Amino acid sequence: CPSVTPQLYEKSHKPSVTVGMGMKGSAASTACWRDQVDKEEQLHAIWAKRYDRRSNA
Amino acid sequence: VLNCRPTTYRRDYIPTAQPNEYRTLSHKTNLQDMPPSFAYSTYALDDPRRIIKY
Amino acid sequence: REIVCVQAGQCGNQIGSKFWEVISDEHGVDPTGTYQGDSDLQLERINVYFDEATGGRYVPRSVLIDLEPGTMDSVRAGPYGQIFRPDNFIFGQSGAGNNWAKGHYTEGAELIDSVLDVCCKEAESCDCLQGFQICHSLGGGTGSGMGTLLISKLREQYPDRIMMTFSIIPSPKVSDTVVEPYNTTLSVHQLVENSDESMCIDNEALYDICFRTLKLTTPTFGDLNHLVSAVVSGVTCCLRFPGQLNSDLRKLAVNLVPFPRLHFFMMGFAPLTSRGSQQYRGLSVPELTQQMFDAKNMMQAADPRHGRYLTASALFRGRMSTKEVDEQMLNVQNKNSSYFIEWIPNNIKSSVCDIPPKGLKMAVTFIGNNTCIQEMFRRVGEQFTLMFRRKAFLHWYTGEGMDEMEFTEAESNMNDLVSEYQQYQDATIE
Amino acid sequence: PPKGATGVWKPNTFECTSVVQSCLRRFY
Amino acid sequence: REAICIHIGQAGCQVGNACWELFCLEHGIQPDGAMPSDKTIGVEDDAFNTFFSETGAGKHVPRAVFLDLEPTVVDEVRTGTYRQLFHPEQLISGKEDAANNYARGHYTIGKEIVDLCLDRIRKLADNCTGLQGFLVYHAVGGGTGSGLGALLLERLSVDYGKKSKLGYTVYPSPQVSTAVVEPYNSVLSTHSLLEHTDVAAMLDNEAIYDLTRRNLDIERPTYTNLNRLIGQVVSSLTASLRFDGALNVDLTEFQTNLVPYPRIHFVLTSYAPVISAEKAYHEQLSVSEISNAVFEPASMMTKCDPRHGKYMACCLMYRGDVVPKDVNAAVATIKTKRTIQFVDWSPTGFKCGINYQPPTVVPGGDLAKVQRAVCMIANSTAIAEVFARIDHKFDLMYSKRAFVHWYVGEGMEEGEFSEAREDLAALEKDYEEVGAESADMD
Amino acid sequence: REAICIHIGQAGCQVGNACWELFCLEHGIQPDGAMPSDKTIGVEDDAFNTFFSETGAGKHVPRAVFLDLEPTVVDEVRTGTYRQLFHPEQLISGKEDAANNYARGHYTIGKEIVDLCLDRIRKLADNCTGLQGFLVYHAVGGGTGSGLGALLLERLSVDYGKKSKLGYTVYPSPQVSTAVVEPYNSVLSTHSLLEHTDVAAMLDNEAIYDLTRRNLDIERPTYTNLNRLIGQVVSSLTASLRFDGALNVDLTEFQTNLVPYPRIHFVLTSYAPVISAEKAYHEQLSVSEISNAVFEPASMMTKCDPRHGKYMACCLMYRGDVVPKDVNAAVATIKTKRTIQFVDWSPTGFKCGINYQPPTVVPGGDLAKVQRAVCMIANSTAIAEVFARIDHKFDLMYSKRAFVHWYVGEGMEEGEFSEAREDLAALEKDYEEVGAESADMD
Amino acid sequence: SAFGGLFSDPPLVSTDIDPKKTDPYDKMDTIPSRYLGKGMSIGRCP
Ligand SMILES: Nc1nc2c(ncn2[C@@H]2O[C@H](COP(=O)(O)OP(=O)(O)OP(=O)(O)O)[C@@H](O)[C@H]2O)c(=O)[nH]1
Ligand SMILES: Nc1nc2c(ncn2[C@@H]2O[C@H](COP(=O)(O)OP(=O)(O)OP(=O)(O)O)[C@@H](O)[C@H]2O)c(=O)[nH]1
Ligand SMILES: Nc1nc2c(ncn2[C@@H]2O[C@H](COP(=O)(O)OP(=O)(O)O)[C@@H](O)[C@H]2O)c(=O)[nH]1
Ligand SMILES: [Mg+2]
Ligand SMILES: [Mg+2]
Repeated sequence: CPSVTPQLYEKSHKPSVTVGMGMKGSAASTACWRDQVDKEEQLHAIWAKRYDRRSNA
Repeated sequence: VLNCRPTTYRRDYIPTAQPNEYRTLSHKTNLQDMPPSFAYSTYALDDPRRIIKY
Repeated sequence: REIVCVQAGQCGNQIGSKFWEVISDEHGVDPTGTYQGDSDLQLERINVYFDEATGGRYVPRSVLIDLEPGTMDSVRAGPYGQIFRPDNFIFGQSGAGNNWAKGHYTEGAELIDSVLDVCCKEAESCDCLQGFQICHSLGGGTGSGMGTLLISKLREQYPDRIMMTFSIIPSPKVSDTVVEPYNTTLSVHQLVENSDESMCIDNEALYDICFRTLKLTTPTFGDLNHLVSAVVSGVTCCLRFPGQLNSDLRKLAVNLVPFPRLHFFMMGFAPLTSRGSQQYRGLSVPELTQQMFDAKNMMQAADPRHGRYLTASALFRGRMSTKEVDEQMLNVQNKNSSYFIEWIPNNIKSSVCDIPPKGLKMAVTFIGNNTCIQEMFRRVGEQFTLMFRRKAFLHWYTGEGMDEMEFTEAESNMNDLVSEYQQYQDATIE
Repeated sequence: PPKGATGVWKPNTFECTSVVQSCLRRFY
Repeated sequence: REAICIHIGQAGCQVGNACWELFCLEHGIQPDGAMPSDKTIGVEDDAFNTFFSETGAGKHVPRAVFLDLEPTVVDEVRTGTYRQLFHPEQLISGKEDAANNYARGHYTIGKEIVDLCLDRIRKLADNCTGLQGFLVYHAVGGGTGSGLGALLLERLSVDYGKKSKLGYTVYPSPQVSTAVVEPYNSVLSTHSLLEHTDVAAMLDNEAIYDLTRRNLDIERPTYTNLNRLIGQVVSSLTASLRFDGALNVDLTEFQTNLVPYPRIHFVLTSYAPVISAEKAYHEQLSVSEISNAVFEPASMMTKCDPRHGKYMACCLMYRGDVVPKDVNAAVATIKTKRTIQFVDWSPTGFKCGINYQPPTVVPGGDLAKVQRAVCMIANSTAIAEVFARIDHKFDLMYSKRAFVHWYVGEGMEEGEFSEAREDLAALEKDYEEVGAESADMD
Repeated sequence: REAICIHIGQAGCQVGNACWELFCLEHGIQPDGAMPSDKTIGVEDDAFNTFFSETGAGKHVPRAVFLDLEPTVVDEVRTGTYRQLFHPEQLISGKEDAANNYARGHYTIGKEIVDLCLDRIRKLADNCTGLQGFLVYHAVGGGTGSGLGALLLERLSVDYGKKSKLGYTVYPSPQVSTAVVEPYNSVLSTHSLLEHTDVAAMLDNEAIYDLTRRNLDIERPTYTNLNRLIGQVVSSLTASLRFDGALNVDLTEFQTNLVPYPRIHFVLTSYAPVISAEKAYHEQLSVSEISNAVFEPASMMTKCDPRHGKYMACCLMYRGDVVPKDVNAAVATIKTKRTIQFVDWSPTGFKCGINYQPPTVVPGGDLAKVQRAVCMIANSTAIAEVFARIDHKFDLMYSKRAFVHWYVGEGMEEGEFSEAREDLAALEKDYEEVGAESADMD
Repeated sequence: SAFGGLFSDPPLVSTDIDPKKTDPYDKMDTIPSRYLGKGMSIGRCP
């Protein structure tokens, strides 16, 4: 192998199935990452609405 | 006695369906008076959730 | 899924005229041809029997053929006669003379090309063609000869479709013509090869239905043709209205015929009951099934108690529960178990349709495939052999040109049909 | 007949309805 | 997250009408013109995503196809007030039926329509990001259901591969019957479904009619009642994907827990608080009563008696106000009973699920309102008796080739009957061998 | 900046009417060539300059000539609604038609009218400062379109030299036909078109009829629908010259990127959101769905199947609200598919363009309104099948000299048929050789 | 033909009869080399 680290190079070419945390270039990974960031924003919004009433001031 | 005759689907699942809401209608009925509806949606363009505040 | 009708001979033209009146009434078509109905369910399947003419009009998909125009002038003079397309009336210049060979070989070959041209022209216009429907008597002359000629030609041209025939057959006692056995035997020989399904009616059975069940004081041919139009319009009802368990002519044929030669069936219609009597009848599924198996309501002279049912079908019209139909058909199969062929685990097919015939709250039509029809064929073979052994009237047919071997072949084929019915009647599991 | 497939002429077809259909209003 | 529904033939479309009516009413999907004009839940939540996709303008559309060879039933869906929902491409209808012939559906007519169905399913599958299975509804007694169902599952199994396929199937009742050729179609269908399905749910119409006569008070039931019961069962199984709960269960967990060997995938289904409104106000309905109820044969939706066999696995789904301690007490009481038996090689026979959403009530419906319900799917050797009776009826008819000429005319070799009959005989032998104790002399 | 349009014959003039209707409606020029007198946006942008020149009083006039040998169609333009838009010298008409004879157009009748056409094109080219190509619309099936189109392209190619010439051509459909002598005219046209054209776009009426039946819901289409679709495609290709964008594409870049070898310049064209109003309101139309759409054969406007060949290059033009990251993800997903194949000597098969001006909606049109669209031109070896069927029809007719006496009477040698057929045989062999997988690398 | 009314059925890219030419839904693809591995180990000062 031309790489200094052989294990990383070998693991890179092994095919993968997880399309979760944004790693792929396909459309599914992008859509899922967008869903995750939207969900995080919504959850923070609701929690701030229900506990932190003095944030905007 | 036999003037009204429904079929089973219309009698069970969609009983309140008037004759004016089916695909086949006469050619001399007005269309402007009928409200527009061409899809199914949770809200009727309701302001509580569609508006984004800022 | 459209049916094309052909009406042949006097009996066929009169029954057809009454049939098109009944169908036009059920779909709300005015005698001028204008649609005047009051629900889309009537219009949404009108294509099955009618073609659409410009600006509202409907024309009925039927061909009328006869050798003397007297009947054609009578039907054209009738109350709905105007609806028929003028170019669809075909007639010759000399009568059938009540002779099968002249009607089949001499005037048949002269007219047949124009009827086949019209029937092919009408069939090829359809986007998807279902079977043809033909009404004729088997005892006559032009009905038997030209009907079977046309049946053979349509079977050559459209072998992949279904072929259905409605046929009237001679009573054993009430003959209207002396030479009935020859015409009937030759016609049954032609039909058993060409047809896919054939329905048979005895005028004697209709007379007994009218007198015993309807108690009519002075019945007329309009009543018999109305009973026939009622059963004919009932068989096609699942093709043209919604229902909880749809059915079709091809589905009926595949479930009713165990072997290709066993395609002759008896018919019945249940809510028949005489005027005046305060008893209503037909107000629940047990009443219809009990009347349905009563021999008073069956359209053949043979009685089921002398034979066994291979298969049966019931088509129900009306709003009703499937349990009453299913449990009634199970109870009838269990209680009368000796009359059902044992190597088939369930002999009755049921079907339910939402739209009843006009003026009845509910109705059912019954079709039965029973081996007792073999007694009728034996009767026809006996009368044919009595006449043929003595050359009773053969010179007319031989003068037209028939070889005697056609008569001996048709007799042998009919005798083999009787043998096949008898062997399947007495078969056992062993 | 010109040594062909019989002196019979097959008439044409009028309409050909498709598989998928529209759900917009339809008039008599 | 996503699931795609495929409806085939008459039973599958009629059950589909009830299913989509129920899922719409549970989520709150209504006509866009018809404003609610009343108090509603009013909470923007992702639960619809399992069954709906958004166009961005906020219209909802469902993840379903309707497949039929005769036009009447699909033309009936195109004419109602439910036309506004489905995308018109989803409603596919042919010209003529398969006439109760499996050979006609599989070889002659379904072969023309099958490529449109696969293209539509691909267009649906491209608009998903976590598809976890297909739900299929069909009956194996009819011609198009058997032939096109087999052909479509074969093509799906080659194209989509590992993805799970759960079927809800209406089988021919053991003595109530509607058509003569039902045994031939059911045997030939079962041959294809054995190789190409991950879980098969078993239904018998005679059991659902008996259940509606005994528990509900209906003297004259009709197909709409049976289809509403099926819709409730499907809603209970899919609720685990759509709402919050104490113990969730993903659709892959059913396949991992219920199927011990790859051929042993035919399962029985039952539902507990099937009760009428007049009885509902006379009785409390605690967890232990409904847990005891699900094991009585009067509660089952398939006509088989489990006392003549052994359970291999049970999956119990509880929905509504239930607490895990009561489920544990109920399961320990069931485990004590002597008339409930498990094969000795399956010691931990139960899997539990607990979901908070109670079952919905439909305005024209016949079920009562209840705070909790339980639904069960179980694997048992008793199912071998249903196949033995179908094979005996097939043997009676096939000894004289009673109807074979239709099938031979539509394109099938006579040899195919014997192959299918031997494969179902081998499935019967598998159920005889698997249930035999591996006792060893010592 | 400038482009000159030359319209020849009946199909080319009728398609030109739709094209100029569309270009007027996109810029906002009234049918009489005057800008809206009541509109005061103030930013009198230069975008019209690609297609219009100003006199000085503010009237607009378009950079086009209409050429025909029969008067009827040009008199229809002279008496129609756009009478005042065109300069009367631009509308050139002869006395009698070429009667489906290529020989009549090329040798006998077009030779008198051709010098007026060259004088008008010179008068247009003198009023330009950055001419960058000719757009030509014609059909190769008719006599005047074939003969005068070939003669005029030859003269333009000698006089103007390096300037690019792009042709939009309607080829004879594989089973749809309008005249008996179409194969002879198409072979003789393609012989001249091979040497004197830089890119040739192929159209088949049978494909646009199929597209209008399947995607749109039109039961009885007519030529105006096809001409509006062609006009939309031409507007999409020329949009890159007229409006701002992220990745512009000059007409010379198309020619540089799409043609690998000087004879391999015949390209396929497709358009994505061909959709009806009822389907358009039931579905969202994101970038990945329309990218998957442009590759389905149901979208093409030429009757050929690309699975029997290999793609060499694709040029994808996106117009409307699209973001480059979505284009990159879509193209990588298309490249991943196994039923889409590129020749192994062309590893980087795609060129992209992204423009912000969305497609215009025409008042009487049949397309829905959409926020974005994509148009594709691609080079593929499948086109060799299109030439083989025309050559087979030529061989069938030419074996008996079925109609040659008309051509020989109007002035053409019999040798020209064999020469042209041998040149098309060589073009078929070129497409066989370029598509052969080279095994020298392994 | 099968669709009805069309001149000819359009070819299909998604699916195929031949199992060795059809297009599987679950493409089994490659992970980028960046998001794997450990990375540099960096120490603070106590
Ligand atoms: N539960 C239930 N069973 C049904 C329903 N409709 C039909 N069945 C049963 O299913 C069997 C008939 O199968 P069908 O669905 O009619 O067959 P098909 O799919 O229409 O096949 P074709 O007749 O060729 O069109 C019988 O046992 C019926 O009792 C229904 O709506 N609900
Ligand atoms: N798309 C499209 N094709 C057309 C149109 N008009 C004609 N065609 C096609 O083009 C071919 C006929 O070419 P024409 O334009 O009529 O030939 P021409 O240029 O008039 O030549 P002459 O007959 O000698 O005057 C046929 O294939 C027609 O189908 C049109 O308006 N649109
Ligand atoms: N049911 C019924 N039977 C009829 C009718 N007209 C004639 N028949 C019977 O048909 C047989 C006569 O056949 P016919 O039609 O005269 O033969 P044709 O001379 O060839 O037309 C006899 O049994 C008649 O009773 C009719 O209108 N209705
Ligand atoms: Mg059916
Ligand atoms: Mg011309």
